Amino acid sequence: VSMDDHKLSLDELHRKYGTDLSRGLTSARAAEILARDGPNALTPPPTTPEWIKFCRQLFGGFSMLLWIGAILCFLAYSIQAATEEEPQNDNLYLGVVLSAVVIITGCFSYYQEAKSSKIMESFKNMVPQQALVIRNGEKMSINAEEVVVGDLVEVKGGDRIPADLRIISANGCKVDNSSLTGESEPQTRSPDFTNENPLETRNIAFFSTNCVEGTARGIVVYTGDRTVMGRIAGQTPIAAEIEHFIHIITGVAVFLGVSFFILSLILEYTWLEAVIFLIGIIVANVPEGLLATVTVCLTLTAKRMARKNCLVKNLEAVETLGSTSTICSDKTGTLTQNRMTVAHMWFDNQIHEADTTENQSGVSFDKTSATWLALSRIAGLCNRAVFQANQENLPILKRAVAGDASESALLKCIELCCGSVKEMRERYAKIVEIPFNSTNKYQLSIHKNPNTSEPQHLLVMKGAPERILDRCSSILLHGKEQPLDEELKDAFQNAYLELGGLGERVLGFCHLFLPDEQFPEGFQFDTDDVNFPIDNLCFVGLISMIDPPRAAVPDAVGKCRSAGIKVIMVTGDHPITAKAIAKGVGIISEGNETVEDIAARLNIPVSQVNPRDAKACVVHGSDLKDMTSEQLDDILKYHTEIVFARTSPQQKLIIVEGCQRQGAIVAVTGDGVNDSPALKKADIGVAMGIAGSDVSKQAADMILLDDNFASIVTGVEEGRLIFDNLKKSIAYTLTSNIPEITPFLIFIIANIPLPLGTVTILCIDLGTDMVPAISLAYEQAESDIMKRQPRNPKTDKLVNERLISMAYGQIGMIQALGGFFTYFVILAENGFLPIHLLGLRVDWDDRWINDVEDSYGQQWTYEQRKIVEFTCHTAFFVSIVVVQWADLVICKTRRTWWFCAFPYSLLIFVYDKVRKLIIRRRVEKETYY
Amino acid sequence: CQEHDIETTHGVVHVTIRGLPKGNRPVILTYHDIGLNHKSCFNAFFNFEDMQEITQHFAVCHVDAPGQQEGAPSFPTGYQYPTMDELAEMLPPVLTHLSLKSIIGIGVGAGAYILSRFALNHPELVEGLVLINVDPCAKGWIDWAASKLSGLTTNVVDIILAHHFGQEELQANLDLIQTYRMHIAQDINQDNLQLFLNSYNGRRDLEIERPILGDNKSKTLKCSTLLVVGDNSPAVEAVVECNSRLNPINTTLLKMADCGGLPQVVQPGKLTEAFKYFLQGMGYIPSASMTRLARS
Amino acid sequence: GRTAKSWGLILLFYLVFYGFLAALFSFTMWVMLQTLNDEVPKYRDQIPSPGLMVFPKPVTALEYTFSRSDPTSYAGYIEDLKKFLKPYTLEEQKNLTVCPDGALFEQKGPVYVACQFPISLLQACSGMNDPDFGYSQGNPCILVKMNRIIGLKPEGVPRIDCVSKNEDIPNVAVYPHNGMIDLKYFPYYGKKLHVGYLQPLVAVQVSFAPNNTGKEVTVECKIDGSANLKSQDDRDKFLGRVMFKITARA
Ligand code: NA
Repeated sequence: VSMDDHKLSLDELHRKYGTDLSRGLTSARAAEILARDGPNALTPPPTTPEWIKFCRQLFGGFSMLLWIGAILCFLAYSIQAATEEEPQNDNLYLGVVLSAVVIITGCFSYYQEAKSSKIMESFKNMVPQQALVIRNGEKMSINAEEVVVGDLVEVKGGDRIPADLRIISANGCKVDNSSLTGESEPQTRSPDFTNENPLETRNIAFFSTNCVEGTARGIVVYTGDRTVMGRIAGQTPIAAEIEHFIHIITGVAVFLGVSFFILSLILEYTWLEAVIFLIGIIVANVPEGLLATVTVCLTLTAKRMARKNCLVKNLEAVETLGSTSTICSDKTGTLTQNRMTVAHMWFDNQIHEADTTENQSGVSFDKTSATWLALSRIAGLCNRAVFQANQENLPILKRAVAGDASESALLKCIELCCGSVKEMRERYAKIVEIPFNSTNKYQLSIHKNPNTSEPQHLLVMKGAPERILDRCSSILLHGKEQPLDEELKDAFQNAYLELGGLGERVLGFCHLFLPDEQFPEGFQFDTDDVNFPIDNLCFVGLISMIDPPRAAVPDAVGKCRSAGIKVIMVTGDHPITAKAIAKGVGIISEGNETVEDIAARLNIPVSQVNPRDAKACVVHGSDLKDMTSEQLDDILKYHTEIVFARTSPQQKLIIVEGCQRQGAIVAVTGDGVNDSPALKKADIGVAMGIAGSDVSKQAADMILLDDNFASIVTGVEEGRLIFDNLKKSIAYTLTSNIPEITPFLIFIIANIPLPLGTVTILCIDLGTDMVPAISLAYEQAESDIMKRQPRNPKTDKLVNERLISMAYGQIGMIQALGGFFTYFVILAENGFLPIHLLGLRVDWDDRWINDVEDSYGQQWTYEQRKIVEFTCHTAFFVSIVVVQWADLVICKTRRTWWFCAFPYSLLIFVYDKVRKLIIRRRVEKETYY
Repeated sequence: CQEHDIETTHGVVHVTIRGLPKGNRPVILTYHDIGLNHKSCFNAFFNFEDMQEITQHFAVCHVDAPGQQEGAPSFPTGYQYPTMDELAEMLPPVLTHLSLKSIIGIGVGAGAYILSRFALNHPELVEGLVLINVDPCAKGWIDWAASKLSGLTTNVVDIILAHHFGQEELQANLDLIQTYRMHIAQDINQDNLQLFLNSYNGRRDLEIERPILGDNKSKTLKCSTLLVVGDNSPAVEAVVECNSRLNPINTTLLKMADCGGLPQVVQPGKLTEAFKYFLQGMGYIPSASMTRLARS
Repeated sequence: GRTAKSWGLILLFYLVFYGFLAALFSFTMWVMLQTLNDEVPKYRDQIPSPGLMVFPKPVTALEYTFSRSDPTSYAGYIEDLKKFLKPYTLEEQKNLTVCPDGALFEQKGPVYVACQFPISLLQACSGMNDPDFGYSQGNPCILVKMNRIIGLKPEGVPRIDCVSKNEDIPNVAVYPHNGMIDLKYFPYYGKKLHVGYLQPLVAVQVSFAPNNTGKEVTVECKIDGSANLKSQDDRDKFLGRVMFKITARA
């Protein structure tokens, strides 16, 4: 099935869809089609009714054992009732209680799963896909879901195609059809008529593909599931450790259950009682709510990152973010605000200040002469930025400009200095201007001066000072053109080094009035032809603008320094400017020097400086193209503060490979289509929420919703918390196993009445299975988290002998002793003193001995003893549960004679906490008390 | 140095202009927190060595909450009517009286809330905010219950330090804590201080939402913002929740390291650098250079 | 996993830790017992009515089995009854005071004396008679005592009537009067506060004539005279009741 409109022509496309090829259909028609046709592709997926999910939660896992036990109890009650009359409703009650336990635990599991999956799926609308349509006459940015059939859509380099497109105009556009085909080669697209097969017609832009380069515009033909792509259609270290630990504890629980079943059979137990005790121990000693617990922890953290402008795209990247060890990052937009303002200018040999502002708008110079006149003229006529409409009242510093940040800064500065840049550009005549690119490094424009010369051609151009000077041979001083000698070249170099040394972008401006004899008034300027004398211009001056570091960037750099994370700056800027900005943010720090810095300080030439004496380096991008693997490895190993200046985005992959060859966990920065291989190669590749493109967001594992570098540091710190929250949750779900098995062991050994029954054991487990999840929900961040060296992903384990012992031999023992106290007190206050209970198990459990004596001489019938024993069982369960829950709210805060209840076991917990605080021990397993 | 005490609407607000208006350049307006005035907190920040260069090119307009100014009388019943909306209401009169055009916020705790409400009410007058330890929500339910069960049997000053400093420093009780409880117990009229605290508790949740690109979204601070909070401060979750439900393009979160309680008096060298970069990104003091690059 | 020194350190640490934990537990237990009075339980609501028990306790769940000719089959019952009835003979209760009949013997202060139960009140089942307690003759003797409760004051006339369920053909002769429990012993005050308190007994002798030898009786004893002492319960078959079976082999 492949029928498409590629055979149609441009004129008839206006009739099939009723849209203007340069205007597009109106918003009213778009809304009408959206109401009629429906939403965008949306690829309607299947789903489960979630009642199957609830039934799988109820009947899945080890709850099948409890269901089997309830079935056995009901069967025994039924057979007893059928055989003998007057049946004691005990097996029926036991089965009902067992089924209620299954239902309650299934409800808890389902609620936790629903909460996790509902906190998830809230990240699918944090950065919704966008489409660039030109409906109503302006290029608006409607949501991808609102695109209708017919409206024209423009795609840029790195923008995923919103729907099936038949492009009508192209500017070198290419597409990545690897989603449909098997090749990743960027096939091109043009409005012409290639092969009649729509899959290779070179004029159809398929849905869900990416436009790698160029620009194109086209009419939507298929919106919905009708699209071509719509018609058709392993493990983490944390998960591995948790699965292995769960399997080990499940084996231990099965062994304990078999042993206790055998020992109960030896102790004259009914068959139902033994096969129910075995089930109770097995179900109460297997960690079931642990996968849900780690999922809750990961999802809660990922929600906490998203509130700090760090949108994670996976639950695997949450655990890989806290193990980061290298944050190779860009400089513009990430480490700097990208809000440039003009600060300094150099003309007439004086380094003038561009302070201006409202007060003394003539800072250091009011109007000067033709020097600054030509400087401002070049600045205002070489720009390709304008103020948008409806912004003629707000003051200039608080105005909005469209275009590059540098162009906007220049516009604002010279419009504050001069007046009405708009009238400045309209008074003159702008005819020709070459497009900007990082190949020529100049902005040539042809222009007509209306004052005196009227040459019908001008050479206004701006670019990097080191290259523009190579062509503007002349130089203007005091309004008079003069030859450029070595003295003036040295002065210009000194000015460049002084302005660049402050961490400022510096731009050059050279212009020349072309003679009329070589080119008359009527000339046809052509890019291919030489035409204009691209060289031998006249230097005017230098303009410098600050690009301040972001507000929270130096603090984040300090945090990285303290946390043992190496920050690498990869910038396509001049090495001097890159070094200055790196020193200003903290990626070079104080005392640490470059080899050039040491050479300058010790007055020695650079060569004899020992490279090992410099801990800070600035690698040029052109040089990096020539280092082999070993040289780059040495550079990244011996130097702790590295800056990659003049580095193209393609070499980011080489830098990532070099940093990863040392075992580090590297995090990078996206914002581009050339950064996609690096984002895929790095362990945790980070895209940019605002400045980044669709491809970068597609290939990244993490997105910065505010573009700030400090957000990366905050996300690293947030992900660092899970490696100590997970072990706390494991300890909390493990500590409840000892108060469940110690009663039976002490019963057997000391021959005392049973302190805890099977149903009561199941009640203890049921009431203390939400403690880890609730603790995760109510948790506070630990201090000094960013003062420890990054964790080793392969040589560090969540579970160790110090943690299992912590959970099983100290906290479990404390809680078991508390429960035993609550049992002993209730037995004592009814007549049986604790020393009289030793050896009483045989008589207490004898149905035909109804004269068991107190310590006070009384005599108890069998069913009078069992009432008190059941009271003791219930008290044990209640005490254990309400000390487990109370110690939680007391630990999260501090860091008559029925006092025998939770007040005791809590008191002993605090007392043993004080003891283990006195004995510091040695890292420190004291925070678990 | 002028100490104009302008009166308007629900009371008399005392301001201390420590500067000269540089034409129409925005003047830094400072609001304190509960339990202290401008002298205790902001006079220990605006007097810093690095803060001199910022104040040279700007003006300081230290404002005092009604009744918290030094040497103030009391009222037998008081009835401190100004609520948070009302406390933000008399700021435009203060601006008009002093011939003010635009301001840059300086907000700590209650002052941060007041400045946020003022910016949300009249976005044109506010150029930017640097709200420190801002809480956009009310006391909630569990926190409100804890407040009404613990503060009844506890001194007002002690609850002030509990709100200001973290539990770790409070238990440690280092030199700073008593150096400040001195200035909180004294240098303040308790009769109006308790009324101001009660008004602070009686706050309505600030209406702000993070834009989602969907017309029906709630309004938010369109001005550039910098949220400063110490890593060991009680109002960390409050600021993080305030960092969310806000525009990420304009606002920045500065979780100050090795700090807590009061970032403006504990680590002024880092807050001054953050403030300088915040102002430079907004277009002011463009030739002030870079602090870590200045010493070279 | 080897590491003898590390294992020793682990064992020493756990030794001192569990010593500290046991010290805390023992101190709390001591404080628990100190608040507890040692002459009467703090709570009595769980034992409101006295049960019934027989003596001696058989080895097969209340199944009295003995042989007519074998002196060893009945032996265990014989010296169990001899041991139990030793304090009941006249040679020991001589120091005990005599006691008026038909009224509660309420006591005050530290006097706390106990009435004496004459061993001959059991008639043929007493040990002062033939050494065999009804065995080797054809009339086994079973005691039916009622459980002691501190501060119990039964109302009315308390009596135990053991009526055979075997169609009354082996008629049951309950010896002390018609199974009367004299009310003069009943205000029990617990040990350490009732020194040498001999609880009242009721002896049951089952008629096992040679013609109806073998078989088994189903003597059911219960309290039938006092309203204070409950006798019917849906769960407790011994609350004011008891039921034992005797089989006379050969
Ligand atoms: Na467990």
